[PDB]
Amino acid sequence: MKELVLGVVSHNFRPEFINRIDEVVVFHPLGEQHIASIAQIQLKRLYKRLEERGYEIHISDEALKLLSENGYDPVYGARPLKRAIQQQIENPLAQQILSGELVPGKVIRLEVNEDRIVAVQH
Amino acid sequence: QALKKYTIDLTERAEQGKLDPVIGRDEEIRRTIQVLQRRTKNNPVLIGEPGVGKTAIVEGLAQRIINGEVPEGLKGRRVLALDMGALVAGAKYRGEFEERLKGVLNDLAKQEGNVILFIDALHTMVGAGMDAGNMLKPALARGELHCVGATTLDEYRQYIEKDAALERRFQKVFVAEPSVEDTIAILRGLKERYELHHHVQITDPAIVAAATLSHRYIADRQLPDKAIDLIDEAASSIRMQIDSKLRNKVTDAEIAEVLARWESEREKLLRMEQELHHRVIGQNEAVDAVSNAIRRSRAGLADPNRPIGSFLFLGPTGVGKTELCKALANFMFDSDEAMVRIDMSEFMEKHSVSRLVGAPPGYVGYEEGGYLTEAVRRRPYSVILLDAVEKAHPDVFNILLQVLDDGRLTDGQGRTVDFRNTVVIMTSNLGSDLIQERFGELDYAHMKELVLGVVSHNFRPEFINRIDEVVVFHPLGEQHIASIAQIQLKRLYKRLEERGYEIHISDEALKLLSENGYDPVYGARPLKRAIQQQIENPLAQQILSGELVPGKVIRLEVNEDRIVAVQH
Amino acid sequence: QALKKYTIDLTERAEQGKLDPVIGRDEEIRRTIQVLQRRTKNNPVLIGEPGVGKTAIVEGLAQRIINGEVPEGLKGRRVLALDMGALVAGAKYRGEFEERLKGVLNDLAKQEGNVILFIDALHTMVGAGKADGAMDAGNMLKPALARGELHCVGATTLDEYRQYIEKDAALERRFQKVFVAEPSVEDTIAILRGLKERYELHHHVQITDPAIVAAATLSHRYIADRQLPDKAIDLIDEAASSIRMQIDSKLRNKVTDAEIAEVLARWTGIPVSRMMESEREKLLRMEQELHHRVIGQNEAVDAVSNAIRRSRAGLADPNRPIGSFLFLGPTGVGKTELCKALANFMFDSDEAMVRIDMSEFMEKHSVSRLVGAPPGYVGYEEGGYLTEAVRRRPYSVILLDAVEKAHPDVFNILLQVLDDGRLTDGQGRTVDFRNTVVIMTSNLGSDLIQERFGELDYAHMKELVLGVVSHNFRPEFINRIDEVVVFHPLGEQHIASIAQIQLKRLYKRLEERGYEIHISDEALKLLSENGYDPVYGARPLKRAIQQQIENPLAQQILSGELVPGKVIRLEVNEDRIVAVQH
Amino acid sequence: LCKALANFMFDSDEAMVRIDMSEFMEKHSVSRLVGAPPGYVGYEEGGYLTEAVRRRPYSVILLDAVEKAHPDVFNILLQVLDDGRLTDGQGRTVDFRNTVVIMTSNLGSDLIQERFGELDYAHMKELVLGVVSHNFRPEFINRIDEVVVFHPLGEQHIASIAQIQLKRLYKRLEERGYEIHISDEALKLLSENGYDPVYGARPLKRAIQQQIENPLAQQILSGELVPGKVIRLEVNEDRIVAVQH
Amino acid sequence: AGAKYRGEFEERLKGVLNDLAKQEGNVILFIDALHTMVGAGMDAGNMLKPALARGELHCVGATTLDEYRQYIEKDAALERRFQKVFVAEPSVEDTIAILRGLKERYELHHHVQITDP
Ligand SMILES: Nc1ncnc2c1ncn2[C@@H]1O[C@H](COP(=O)(O)OP(=O)(O)OP(O)(O)=S)[C@@H](O)[C@H]1O
Ligand SMILES: Nc1ncnc2c1ncn2[C@@H]1O[C@H](COP(=O)(O)OP(=O)(O)OP(O)(O)=S)[C@@H](O)[C@H]1O
Ligand SMILES: Nc1ncnc2c1ncn2[C@@H]1O[C@H](COP(=O)(O)OP(=O)(O)O)[C@@H](O)[C@H]1O
Repeated sequence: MKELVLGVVSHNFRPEFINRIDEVVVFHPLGEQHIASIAQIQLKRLYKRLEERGYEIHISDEALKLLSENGYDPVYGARPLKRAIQQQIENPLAQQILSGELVPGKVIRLEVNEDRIVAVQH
Repeated sequence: QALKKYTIDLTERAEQGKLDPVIGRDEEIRRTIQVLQRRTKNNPVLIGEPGVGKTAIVEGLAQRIINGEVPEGLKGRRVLALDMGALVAGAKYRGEFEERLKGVLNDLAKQEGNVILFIDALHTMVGAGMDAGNMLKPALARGELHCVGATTLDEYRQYIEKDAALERRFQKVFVAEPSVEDTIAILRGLKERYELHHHVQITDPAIVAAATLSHRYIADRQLPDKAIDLIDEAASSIRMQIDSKLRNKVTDAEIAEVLARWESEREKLLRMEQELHHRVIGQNEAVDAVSNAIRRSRAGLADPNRPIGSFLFLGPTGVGKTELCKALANFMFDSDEAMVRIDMSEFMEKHSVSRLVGAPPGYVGYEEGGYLTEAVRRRPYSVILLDAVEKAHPDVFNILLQVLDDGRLTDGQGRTVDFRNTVVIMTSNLGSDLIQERFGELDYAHMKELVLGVVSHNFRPEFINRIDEVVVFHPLGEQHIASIAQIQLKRLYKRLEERGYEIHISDEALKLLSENGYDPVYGARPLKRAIQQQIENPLAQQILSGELVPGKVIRLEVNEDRIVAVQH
Repeated sequence: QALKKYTIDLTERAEQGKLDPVIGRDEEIRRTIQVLQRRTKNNPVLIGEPGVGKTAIVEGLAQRIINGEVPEGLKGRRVLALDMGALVAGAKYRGEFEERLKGVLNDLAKQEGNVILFIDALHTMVGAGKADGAMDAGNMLKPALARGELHCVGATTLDEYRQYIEKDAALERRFQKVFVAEPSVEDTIAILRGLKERYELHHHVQITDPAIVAAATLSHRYIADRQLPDKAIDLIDEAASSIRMQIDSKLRNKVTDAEIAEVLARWTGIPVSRMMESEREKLLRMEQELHHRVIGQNEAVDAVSNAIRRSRAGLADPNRPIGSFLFLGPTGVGKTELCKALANFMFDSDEAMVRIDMSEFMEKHSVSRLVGAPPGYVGYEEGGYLTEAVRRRPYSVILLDAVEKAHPDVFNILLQVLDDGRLTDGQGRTVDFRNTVVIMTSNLGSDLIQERFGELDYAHMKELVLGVVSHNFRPEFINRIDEVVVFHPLGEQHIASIAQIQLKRLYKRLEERGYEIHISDEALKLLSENGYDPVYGARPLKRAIQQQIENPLAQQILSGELVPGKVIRLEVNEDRIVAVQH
Repeated sequence: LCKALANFMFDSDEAMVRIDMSEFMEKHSVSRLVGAPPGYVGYEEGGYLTEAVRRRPYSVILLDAVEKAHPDVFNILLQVLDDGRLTDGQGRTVDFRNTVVIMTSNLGSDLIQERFGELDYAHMKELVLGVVSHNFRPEFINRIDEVVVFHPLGEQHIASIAQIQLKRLYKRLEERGYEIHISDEALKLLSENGYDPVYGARPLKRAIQQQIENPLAQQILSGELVPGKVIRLEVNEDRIVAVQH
Repeated sequence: AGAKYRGEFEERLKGVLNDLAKQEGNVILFIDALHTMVGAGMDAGNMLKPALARGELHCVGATTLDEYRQYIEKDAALERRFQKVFVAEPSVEDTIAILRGLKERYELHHHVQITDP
């Protein structure tokens, strides 16, 4: 693969220009568990943003599997997962918070529907 | 006077005789007399590269005036010279160029036209912010101006041939660079002045040696400027050698010292087989063929409209084919950097030709230019490298026939790209297994003839007609490629000794390194990358942990299947 | 006063008579007077292309004022050549230029309608006082212009008019356009007959009046740089200085038309020079000199000899080029050799010419490579290669080789070329091809020529190959050809003579190397046996000479075998050719 | 005919706007007739055409070899023949309502050499106008006022052309100084040596060129002829030579 | 600093140049920033240019290659009195030797000591 893409860049560029590269390196699509780990990272920064808002959030691992099965295809990149997170978490959450409903202090548990994600206040 | 502000009298010092006894360039002085003795348009201009003695032309005209060697209309004149570099650099705001300019014009109107002015850099007069074409162009047509212009043809047609009204007054006088023998004649006219200055003598064989070597090796400044510079600085060096704490005659040895610092040509051409085996092992017959072709090109019997040598290369790639081209460029002209690697694998169409030679105007790759010819224009003494020439479109071979016939090639942009100073290397691998499988005990010549017949059935016969010699590039054995791996280990140890580490090796480790990436099908660079990736990566892993110390003996001892580094 | 500081009285100079006699220009001076006697916008501007005599119109008007040959309203006036450099120069302070210009304008109002103002370089008056927040001269003159109370006279080039005045319409309508055309030949001869007295008083020499009419005639025909009368005046002046230095340095005392031709040939090198007996015996030995390099192929030598003689003999078709040719023959019969022979005859060099091989142009759009690219596109500011290569040195030879390779519609360009010698590059200026020779080569009926050059006349062979050419080209294009010639395969005697020529240039280059070398005629016979075929001609002789001479001889020179001064006979081996050292 | 128009109208042969479409073989060169649009390379130079009609409006536009161009260049001339206003790259209009627009082509000259006989002028104009309708669009050809048809030149016209070219030859040679006569039979040799009804008048001219000027330039450059002599173009059995009397 | 007239600073410059002509080659001068003498504000560079082109100047210049290339080489008489005498950057070891030349200077000023490692 490195040899063939090196031939491709040789079709693109000067030949001895790309000899001066430190190394022709390859980035690639990624596997299943990497998606779940980086989704946990994005959930962590979401927790940080809403803790700076003043809100504290618990998640279901079922909801993590819902995210990992909804915002998934290696064929494009990461940001389908990012806007899947964005939509399916924040949009009901922005519906609930600007409603003036969520009192701080109560745990924002990311419960699930059959497909969607619900935040409750018990 | 305002003449005591920006003008220089040369009839002053020439009446004193205190200028250069200018010898040569008589015809340019004659045409200056032709323009200056007209009734109108009496402002000649001198055209040439800077440093051709145009100031000396004006001063020699002044000396002919003082000597009375001029006709009776040039007499009583005063040679003047105006600055074009202070009328603008002093000019802060509106009208300080023009104020000084009109002051000069009126104070020369007091002089009543008995004054000849010099002006260099006529291009500077056009653009200074309007400025002076609109104020000298009347005096250019009034005839009361007696200017002497001096610039170069390229700035002349870039700036000055725009406005034809400025063009119609000045009269072009081409002052080219003088020859080596004209330089000899001028310096023999000026050896007396040097030897009366430093109270020494001058070797005239060292003069002609300085002229020849200054013409050959250095092209920064030109004749006669560089010869004056080298003679005066070498005379200064000899003067310091005399007055340090012994010869008065400056020798050509000091000329060569100031030449290289501030001769190995002919026998290096004669010993070119040893030169090719200075860095490349194996391919002895190919070395002999290349060296004989180089010497025959330097023999001076072939066509002066044809290049150094026409070549086609065959055999297994990567074994040192490119390395041969690198060492050939090194001991041919300079170094390992005058070469252009070109894959003919890409070019298979008509717009392939439009890429490689040059686009027609109005199209996609035009001032991006041709892939070959622009790189030739940048490096006029190089070696042209081609790769997989069998993968070319057939009309590219018409361009190749133009190369091997005329030694020149009009690009898409429309100019001349000379080829009589490079080496056409074209590499292929059509008769690969004919040489690889029959490497054993078959000669160089009949294998060459056999694969020559094969490629004759492959390529065009008129194409390979122009080829001087096709070397074989027989597959090197394990000992030659092992020795090349040893040389790579030597330069590796050289760079690590630049880093500063005493490093040894096991011979079994050397055998395993030689047997990492040995392959007759691909080339030597698999062995290179194999040894590279095996050694280099765990090395720095051991280093930056804080294990290795500069000065410790590092034997590359073997593991069972690996190589371990020790610190002893 | 302020008029003394910044204006120059031309009428006082013509009162001293220190200005040039101006003859002609009657409708131009009359319309200038008609504009100068008006009520609003009195101001004529001499739009004329650079160097047709525009300053001299106003100078002749000043002389007609001094002589009193004007209407009564202009008798006693003063023409003041206004200076712009006198006004810009002293003012880096704010308002100091406007101070000067307003003081000048108040003086011109004070002069009660008696001063005619002349402003040379009106385009210098446009960008005059352009300091940061400053009026130019336009914003200050512009009141007094269109109240009629200033009698300005402009004098500008037409290209300066477009950029510097038509960009500013306000000052552009304040004047009155006076087109001042370049004069025709006969009136320019009349003007030069007027100006003979000045140059006779200057250089103390005389001028042939046939040399004057020849200078005007050849200047209008051949020089395309400058414009009349400027180029002819410069011819006469430079000839006068040349005659003055021929007398004064080390013969004659006048300026003949041969001196005009020598000036023109020194300036470019179009061979207008009269047939001196060296040149004329050279030209009568045309075919003899062409067979000093090209053996055989007599008929094209005859045709091109005829064409160049008709060119040099003053029988040139003054619109078509010198010779519009077409070469036809099989591969390797020295067509390019004949073209290099013409270049060597004409210019003492083979590659003092332009060869453009049309095998490079197998696509259509390389038309734009040789004629240029339009405004807007990429290579606009460079020109076409062919047009520029002519535009430097118009007297040259334009060679097109391998004409069957290109697309058929490249040859509308050469329709223009062989109709008038005119070609219009991408910037849009004409390039005169009236001093060019166009040679086109192909290998169309090479099978037919190799088949039927025997047992056939030259004429019906030319007929049949012309039929083949009409199968190839357009009927428009082949009408433009002066003559189509037919080549033929050579006999072995021609190739032996070519081998003799190669031995001559070889011995020349080896005397340059410094070796006295001879050859056995048996070796010449072996070389004639080697590089011979009727199908390909002498390119097999080229490669045979190449290999069997350049490899062993240069190999033995570098072997230290060949000592200079030794007689070196190139004798034969059993199958090869051996050098000896005797 | 167009240069004769220039000679009548301006007392001058080569004073006309000759923009030959034989360079304009692409849709590109519309730019080089109406200048580059703003921001591009030769913007401040304008069109070649609209500048040189803004200088002198009363002139002749000449478009020789008009069919060679890419067929959608003529839309410029849709404007020129509808109103005679053209808009170059600098936005301004150059008013062509005094210009004399002339176009010359040979779109059916095989058919015109084939059938100018045995058909009248009207049906020939009809059929060649059908051919031009196959080569142009109805937009363009509806603008042209008169589309004439030209026929080739028979022997009388060839004799007249030979006389005019020998007039300009003698007119050149008068400044060379050699008043030369001719045999009246030599005119018949030129007619019989210049006659081919498929190429018109130029083979006549180059036959005149060869069969007169090559002995003439041969004998003048021979060091043989002195000015003022009565010189005649007497014939040989096949040649025509110059004699000195 | 001691001049405030257009014709007193220039008077000083003229008098010093006449004294340089008077000393008859014994004085070998140095002036750094020759481009600054070109543009100081008749500017002083063009005032000393007669002392260039009269065979009297024994001065030395000092600048960057940019000002020598632009403000000097592009001038004519200012070119043909000089060379491209290039000041090199020294070595690290030469720098350490020069530091040893002036270690004691800084130590005696600041009352401290400097270690050679
Ligand atoms: N025929 C000659 N006799 C004596 N000295 C000569 C002759 N030709 C050139 N020189 C010297 O060659 C040197 C060339 O310097 P310049 O006159 O400055 O060259 P240039 O042609 O004027 O170009 P630039 O732009 O001024 S460097 C001077 O020192 C001249 O004195
Ligand atoms: N009718 C004429 N009679 C006499 N001399 C003439 C005549 N027309 C032009 N000349 C001369 O032609 C030369 C050039 O004409 P000028 O007017 O000086 O040039 P110009 O008109 O200023 O052109 P530009 O704009 O400066 S490029 C002068 O020497 C005039 O004397
Ligand atoms: N009559 C001749 N005189 C001199 N050289 C000739 C002649 N005929 C052929 N040659 C040689 O043969 C080659 C033919 O050149 P060229 O005219 O380019 O061939 P082509 O006929 O294919 O155009 C030349 O390079 C020349 O060396």
